[PDB]
Amino acid sequence: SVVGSLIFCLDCGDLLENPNAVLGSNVECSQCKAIYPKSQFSNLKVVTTTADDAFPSSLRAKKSV
Amino acid sequence: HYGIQIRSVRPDQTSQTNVLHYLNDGQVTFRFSWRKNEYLVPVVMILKALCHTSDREIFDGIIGNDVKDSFLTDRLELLLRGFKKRYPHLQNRTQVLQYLGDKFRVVFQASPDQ
Amino acid sequence: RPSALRNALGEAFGTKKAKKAIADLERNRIDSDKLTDSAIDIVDSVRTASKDLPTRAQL
Ligand SMILES: [Zn+2]
Repeated sequence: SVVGSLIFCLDCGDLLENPNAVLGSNVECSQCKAIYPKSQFSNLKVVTTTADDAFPSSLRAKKSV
Repeated sequence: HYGIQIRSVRPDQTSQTNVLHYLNDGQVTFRFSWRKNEYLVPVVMILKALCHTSDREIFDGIIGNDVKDSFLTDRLELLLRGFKKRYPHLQNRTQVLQYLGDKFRVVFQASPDQ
Repeated sequence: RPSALRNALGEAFGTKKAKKAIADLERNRIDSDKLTDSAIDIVDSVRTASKDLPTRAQL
């Protein structure tokens, strides 16, 4: 299926053309010629955060009780 | 600065240095020395030159069950989209290998025949 | 084969790529026909400054 903002074909698994950059009702593959999905996919979205390293402060050391 | 250095040896105790640089772009560059000269190869060229495959196998090989870590997920997304956007005309192993044989013909000195 | 070396170059480096690109800006044709006849006139000025070569056969 779709994994985050990454989706591949259910048979060949090749990288596909961006569904938010196509004009038709489907997605054409770069190597084979198959239609997946019917463009009624759950929309392309991710959830990302920071890593608790790039933000230094003495206030952060105050949280080290 | 992030780099995997490795020293690939042969069974005659010779060796060859292979360096992997992380880029700030989304590609991973490869250093290898040859005859007091080096080169720079994008690593997905090497990946699809070893064996014909799909990108899902690359996903299953690198990150595995760590799919919630969206950091490396977006890094691999950069890598795959940049590879198949920069040269989409390469779609098997044979095209890429003959691309390599054209790019690396006049230095390995096997040019009039092979 | 120099163009094949440049084809390996443009993928190969960033320091030898810049070095041989400077060498290609250095390589380019340093003689045209109008420049050829102008330099023929300058070799006539070399005739004017012809500090003559020794005869290298009898001396
Ligand atoms: Zn497909």
